[PDB]
Amino acid sequence: NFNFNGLTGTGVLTESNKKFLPFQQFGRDIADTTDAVRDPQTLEILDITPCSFGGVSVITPGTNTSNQVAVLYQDVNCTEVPVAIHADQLTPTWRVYSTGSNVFQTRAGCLIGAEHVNNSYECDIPIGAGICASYQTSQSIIAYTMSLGAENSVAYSNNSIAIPTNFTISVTTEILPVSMTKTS
Amino acid sequence: PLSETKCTLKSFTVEKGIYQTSNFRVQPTESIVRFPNITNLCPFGEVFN
Amino acid sequence: GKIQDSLSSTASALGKLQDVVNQNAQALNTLVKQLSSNFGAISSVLNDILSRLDPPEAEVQIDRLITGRLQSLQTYVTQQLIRAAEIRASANLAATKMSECVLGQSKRVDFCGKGYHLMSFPQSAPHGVVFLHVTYVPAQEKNFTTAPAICHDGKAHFPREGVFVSNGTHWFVTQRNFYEPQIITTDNTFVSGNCDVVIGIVNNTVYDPLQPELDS
Amino acid sequence: VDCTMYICGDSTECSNLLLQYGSFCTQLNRALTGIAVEQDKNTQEVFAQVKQIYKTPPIKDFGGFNFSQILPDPSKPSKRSFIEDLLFNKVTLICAQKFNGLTVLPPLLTDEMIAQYTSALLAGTITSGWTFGAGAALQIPFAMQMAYRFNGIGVTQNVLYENQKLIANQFNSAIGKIQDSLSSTASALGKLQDVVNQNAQALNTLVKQLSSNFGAISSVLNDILSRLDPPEAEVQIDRLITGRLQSLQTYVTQQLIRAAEIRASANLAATKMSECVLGQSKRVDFCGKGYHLMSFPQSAPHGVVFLHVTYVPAQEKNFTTA
Ligand SMILES: *[C@@H]1O[C@H](CO)[C@@H](O[C@@H]2O[C@H](CO)[C@@H](O[C@@H]3O[C@H](CO)[C@@H](O)[C@H](O)[C@@H]3O)[C@H](O)[C@H]2NC(C)=O)[C@H](O)[C@H]1NC(C)=O
Ligand SMILES: *[C@@H]1O[C@H](CO)[C@@H](O[C@@H]2O[C@H](CO)[C@@H](O[C@@H]3O[C@H](CO)[C@@H](O)[C@H](O)[C@@H]3O)[C@H](O)[C@H]2NC(C)=O)[C@H](O)[C@H]1NC(C)=O
Ligand SMILES: *[C@@H]1O[C@H](CO)[C@@H](O[C@@H]2O[C@H](CO)[C@@H](O)[C@H](O)[C@H]2NC(C)=O)[C@H](O)[C@H]1NC(C)=O
Ligand SMILES: *[C@@H]1O[C@H](CO)[C@@H](O[C@@H]2O[C@H](CO)[C@@H](O)[C@H](O)[C@H]2NC(C)=O)[C@H](O)[C@H]1NC(C)=O
Ligand SMILES: *[C@@H]1O[C@H](CO)[C@@H](O)[C@H](O)[C@H]1NC(C)=O
Repeated sequence: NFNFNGLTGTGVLTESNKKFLPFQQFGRDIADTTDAVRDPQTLEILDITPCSFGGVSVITPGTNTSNQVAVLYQDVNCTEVPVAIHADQLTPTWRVYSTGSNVFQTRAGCLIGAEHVNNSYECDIPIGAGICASYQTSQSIIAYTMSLGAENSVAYSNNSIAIPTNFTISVTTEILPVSMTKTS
Repeated sequence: PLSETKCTLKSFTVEKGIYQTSNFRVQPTESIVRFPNITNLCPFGEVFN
Repeated sequence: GKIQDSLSSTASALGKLQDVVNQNAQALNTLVKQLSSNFGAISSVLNDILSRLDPPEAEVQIDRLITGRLQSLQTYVTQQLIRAAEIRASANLAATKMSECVLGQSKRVDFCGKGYHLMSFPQSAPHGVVFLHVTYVPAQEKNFTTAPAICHDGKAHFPREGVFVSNGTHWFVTQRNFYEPQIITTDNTFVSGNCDVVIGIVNNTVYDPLQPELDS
Repeated sequence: VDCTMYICGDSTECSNLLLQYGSFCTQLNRALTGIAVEQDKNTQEVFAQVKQIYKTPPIKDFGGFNFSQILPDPSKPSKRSFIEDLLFNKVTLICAQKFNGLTVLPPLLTDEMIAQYTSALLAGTITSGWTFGAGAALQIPFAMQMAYRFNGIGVTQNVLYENQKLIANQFNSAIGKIQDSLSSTASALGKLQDVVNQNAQALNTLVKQLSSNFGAISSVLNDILSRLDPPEAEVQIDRLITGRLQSLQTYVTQQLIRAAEIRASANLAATKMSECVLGQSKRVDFCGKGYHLMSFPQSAPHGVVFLHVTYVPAQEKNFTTA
């Protein structure tokens, strides 16, 4: 919590390369929010940013199938995750999910409890940034990059065609809402 | 976290998927107050004593 | 039978319609919960304010409670209006699907289900409709050699309706969506100019159906 | 939007005061999550219409037709076509707004995956035509595909084979002309740029609304907490909370309306892809102006571009008829 000549705020101070004018004291962005500050005791400029901030998401398969779950912290490098939740919860359970061997970093954020693998499968539980987690393997939660599909190189040529021999009469169910309860 | 998900869903069973349970923020580690350095021997102290 | 079994076994098949219902239900529940909110007032029960507090301050307390409840109700009504617009769009889509699929055959791709649409069977459901889109779909495909046209009598020939396919030795004309090879004849082909302008044209004989009759 | 943080900002007293208002923040968060899921579903529906990731042949022997401008370029780091690269470059604040409780960036599908989906759709349309859009993909020469489309629009296939070279040259010239028009004209992508600008303006207005006192002594909770004692700081914070909550409700309602509009646009785009891209559409002026033949999908930041190809009469001669 920083106070600079009444400029009360909270954030992480860091060295700034901005060249403030001699008379200039505070910095601002297009949003009209402080982004830099000058130390009143020395001609130094320091940036201001939110501490870590972020939502927490639980990725879990069907409870009747398994109990272990993965924890995703949004847009935060894993190094800050142990301090992100203060690690002051009950000694088992949450403490395990705050740090461990299976820790992965992605544009979405930091994932814990999911073992990253090179193999790509269909997106089971979407996470983001083209990354999804699946419970399939002992069975454990894994995270991977969802595969858009199976590669199929069509044998194209300028003098060859493909004609069906038999067919299939498929039936597909399409469900569409038509109305809602007439609440008054 | 499973119990937090159950709370947010208000149910004892949770289906496969990802659920946003809550938010988190790194609390202020310490409080820092900085004001301009103090001028040398202002007349205020001269007046007293 | 397979779709019936899938619907019976799969609980999430109707997840769409149920979700809608659930959404509405949830909203209703939320509205009721909004009646148990102080909104800065001393209490959330009008009787408590009326009894404990005298009219001079009970007036402002009830005004605050009324403002909070009215804001909650307006938010709920706006959400309901947005959801009703979404439901109207869905119902218009469903009516269009009923008209173009059940009452007729639609040439739109992936509109009346996946595949070459044939017909659809409407079914009712709580606040929703289900379409059993029936679609012809190719199952097994065989690859052959094809040419854009045929030059039999020094003139290019093009299929009247179909494509010229050919296995190892012989040449045949078959419909695009089914492998039904037929003998190439002038009946199912038409000529257009010479055969030195088309690229990829091949030599072949177009049997004349009149030749057996001409001989007699 | 972190409703509690945006309204209060690590103010315990403000959080306690807002707790008396019910769960408005809960509904706002639910609506925003639903909007995000809606956007993800729209993107999936528009771009996940191909069962398999079809790949073009190593040699582009398409009877003179050129698809380099629309096909992926291996040389570039990102496997994006020239037109796709131009669209991405032309479209260009948000990253400098994630300070007051905004998390925007993470999409379900990255630009690379959307580019791969578009490439697969293009490969299926070129090598297989519309066959891959209704079952197993059946290979066919592109010249024969154009012949089939000409027959479909009511023109005998013989014209294409008689003027295959001319038609291919015209198609290449049209592709080059549209590429040049997109490069030179900055208003070609007006819709996507306008949507992005509207979203950025809405977010900026929401952020700036925190500086409005809404009838309070000050717009910063610390000043009210310090200068004013709790008996009056409570009412001041309540007034500020009411103002901020009203602003957030208005912003969320506008976001919901815009999300509904975007869902309608995405449904239209998916219909066009199903009909214009995965098949031949008989609808007039639906897949471009003129007798539609085929379409080429291209990805752009938060949008799609269809290069609708249309046969159009050019020279008309008058004759007597009975
Ligand atoms: C083209 O594809 C269709 C689609 O399946 C084929 O029809 C099916 O062909 C199989 C193989 O001959 C049939 O299985 C047979 O069933 C009988 C009676 O149960 C059984 O005694 C045989 O031992 C064999 O298992 C199947 O009944 C038949 N129909 C269906 C609905 O699957 C068709 O044969 C393929 N070929 C052609 C030229 O159409
Ligand atoms: C399809 O059939 C036609 C004839 O029915 C083929 O055209 C003929 O091709 C032969 C092969 O060369 C020609 O013979 C010789 O060609 C040389 C070079 O052009 C020329 O200098 C000779 O005087 C001699 O003509 C023949 O002239 C030509 N035309 C005929 C027979 O009327 C055609 O080649 C066949 N298509 C394909 C793809 O082979
Ligand atoms: C404000 O006053 C302080 C008083 O200490 C100054 O501190 C100086 O710091 C530098 C190092 O950067 C030392 O070399 C000097 O010896 C310090 N001065 C004294 C008197 O000890 C500080 O520089 C001043 N800042 C401004 C902007 O005037
Ligand atoms: C389709 O592609 C094949 C393979 O390249 C082409 O075959 C060539 O045809 C020309 C035409 O005179 C010959 O000069 C070449 O020697 C052929 N090359 C080979 C490797 O066979 C064919 O012309 C193309 N066009 C079609 C099939 O219509
Ligand atoms: C912080 O996050 C960035 C990217 O999110 C990463 O490159 C960097 O290494 C992280 N630093 C720490 C100390 O976690």
